[PDB]
Amino acid sequence: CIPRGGICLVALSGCCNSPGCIFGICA
Repeated sequence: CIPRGGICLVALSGCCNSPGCIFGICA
């Protein structure tokens, strides 16, 4: 669980809510 702009596709796989996950930021 993390907010928007906290990496989710570059290192992580998922966040807290509405996370598109891009390169270098979660959503």
